[PDB]
Amino acid sequence: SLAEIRTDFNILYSMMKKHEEFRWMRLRIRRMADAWIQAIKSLAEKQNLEKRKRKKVLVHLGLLTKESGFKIAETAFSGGPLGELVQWSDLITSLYLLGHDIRISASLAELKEIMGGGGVELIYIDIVGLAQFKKTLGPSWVHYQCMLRVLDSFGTEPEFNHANYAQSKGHKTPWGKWNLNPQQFYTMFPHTPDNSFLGFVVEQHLNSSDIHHINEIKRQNQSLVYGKVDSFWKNKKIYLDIIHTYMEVHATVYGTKNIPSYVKNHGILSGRDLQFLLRETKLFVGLGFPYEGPAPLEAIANGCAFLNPKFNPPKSSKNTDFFIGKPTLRELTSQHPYAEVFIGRPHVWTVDLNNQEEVEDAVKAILNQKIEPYMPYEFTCEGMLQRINAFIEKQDFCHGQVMWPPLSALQVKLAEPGQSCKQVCQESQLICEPSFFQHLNKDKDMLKYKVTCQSSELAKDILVPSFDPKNKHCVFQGDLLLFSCAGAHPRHQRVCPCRDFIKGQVALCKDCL
Ligand SMILES: O=c1ccn([C@@H]2O[C@H](COP(=O)(O)OP(=O)(O)O)[C@@H](O)[C@H]2O)c(=O)[nH]1
Ligand SMILES: *[C@@H]1O[C@H](CO)[C@@H](O)[C@H](O)[C@H]1NC(C)=O
Repeated sequence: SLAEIRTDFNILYSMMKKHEEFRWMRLRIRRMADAWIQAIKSLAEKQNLEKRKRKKVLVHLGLLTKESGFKIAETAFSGGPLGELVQWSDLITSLYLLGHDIRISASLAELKEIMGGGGVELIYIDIVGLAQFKKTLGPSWVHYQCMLRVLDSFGTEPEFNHANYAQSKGHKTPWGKWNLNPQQFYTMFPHTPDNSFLGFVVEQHLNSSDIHHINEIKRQNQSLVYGKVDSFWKNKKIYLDIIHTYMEVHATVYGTKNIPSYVKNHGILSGRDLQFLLRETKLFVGLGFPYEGPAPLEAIANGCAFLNPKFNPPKSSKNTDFFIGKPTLRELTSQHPYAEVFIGRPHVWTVDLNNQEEVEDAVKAILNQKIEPYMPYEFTCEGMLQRINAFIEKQDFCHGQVMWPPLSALQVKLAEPGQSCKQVCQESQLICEPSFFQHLNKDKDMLKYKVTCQSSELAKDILVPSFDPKNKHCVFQGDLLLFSCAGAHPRHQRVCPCRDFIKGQVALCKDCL
C-alpha cells in the first residue's frame, strides 16, 4: 500500500506496447530513460519520498481514441503535432518512477473497465477525454470530478469554466463550461495562475564534455528555422534574408514555395537526429507560429539562442484566428512568452520581426555570444518529478487533506485599476494563488491586510473582491467559482492573493514540499 520508487522501465515498456498509438511516447521515454532514473534516485536522496500511499491512477489519453478522430499517432513520425504527446510521455514516466499504479487508457472500453474496477484515486485526462468520461460513466461522473487533473495546454480562465457566467458574458465558445475548480486544469507553461502548471521535460543529450567543448561542437554560423509546416513560412522572406546575411539557414520542413532557395532542408528528423542538429546549431529561428511549444526549450537546452518574434499588439482572441473560441482571454507578448520572461537574454532574443535593424543586431549579437546550454529546473526530470509528486501528495480538491498551499504563504497585494491579480503578483516577483481568495472575501478579513470597508456589497463577478479607496467601498464575491487571478478592474483596486515560489519551480511555494 506504500509507493516505492521504480528504477527500471521494463514494466512501463510492457504497458506501452499494448497500444500501437503509444509507439512515439515509448521511443521518447527510451531515449530519456538514463536521465529519468538518475533523477528519481537524486530526488529520493534529497527529499522525503518515504511513506507515500501508492495511488491507483487512471491516465485517459482522449487525443489517441479512435472516437476523437485526431490521427495524432498517424502524423507523430511525419511532422504532425507532438506537444501533447511530449507532456503525456513525461507525465506517465513521472507517475511510474514515483511508484504509482498507472492504468493507461486510449479507448472508451478501457476507460469504462478501469473506472468499473474501482479503487481509482486520481485521474489524468485531456479535454476530449473529459467529454468521453462524462458520456461513458453517465451522471455519477461528478462523483469523481474532484480526482480529475485536466491536461489543458493553453489554460482555462474562471470566466469560461463557469458555464452560466460564460453564457451571461456572451462567450459563444464550445470550450470551458466544466464548472471544475480551475486549479484542476494542468497547463503546458506557467501562463495561467488560475490553473496548475504541469509542463514536461526538455530532452537534451549533452554529456559533461559536450557542454564544456560546446564552442568547438557548434557551427557558429548555422541557424535552424522553427517551423515544420510550409504555411508557417508565409511572408518571412525579408526576416530570413537578414539572418541569411550572417548565417546558413537550415530547416526541418515536410512536403514548398514559402521556403527560399538558399534554405538547407533536412526534412522531418527523428528525435535523435533533431537533437544532433540542435547540438550543431548556433541560432534557432522563430517565425511567429506555433505558440508556446516545447521545440524552443530543446534548442536552448542544446546551447542554441532562440530568436523569439515579439507581438505588438500581444496576440489573443481579440486579434488572432487561432485564439478565437479558446476558453481564455490571455494575451501572448511573443511566440514563446515563457522563453521571453523566464529565460530572456542571452538565450532568448525577443525581437520585432518587422524591425530589420533590431533583427540584424540580435543576429550579430548572437554570433558574438558564448554558448551556455540552459534548462530551467522546472523542465528537468528532477524538477518535473518534484512538481508532480508535490501535486499528488498535497493537492486535494476532495476535502480529505490539510489546506495547500499553506495560509503562511499568502502575501496580499492591491492591483491598481487596469491591473489583474496575475500582473500585480508577477511584478512583485510573486504568483497569484487563487486558493487564497476565500480568505480575502469579507470586512473582518480585509482589516488584516490594512484595507478598511466603510460599505460593502456582494457581486458575482471575476473582478471581486474589489476596493474603491476613494469611497472606502468593498465588493465581495457572491459566487466562489468566479474567483479569478485573470481580469483587471477598470475603476477599482483588486484585492489579490499572491504567494512566493521556489526559484525555477513556480508551481510550488517555498513551504509547499
Ligand atoms: O524535425 C523535427 C522537428 C521537430 N521535432 C519535435 O517536435 C516536438 C514538438 O515541438 P513543436 O514545438 O514543433 O510542437 P508541436 O507544434 O509539434 O506541438 C519537439 O520535441 C521536436 O523535437 C521532431 O521530432 N523532428
Ligand atoms: C558559414 O561558415 C562556412 C564555414 O566557415 C562558410 O564557408 C560559409 O560561407 C558561411 N555561410 C554564411 C551564409 O555565412
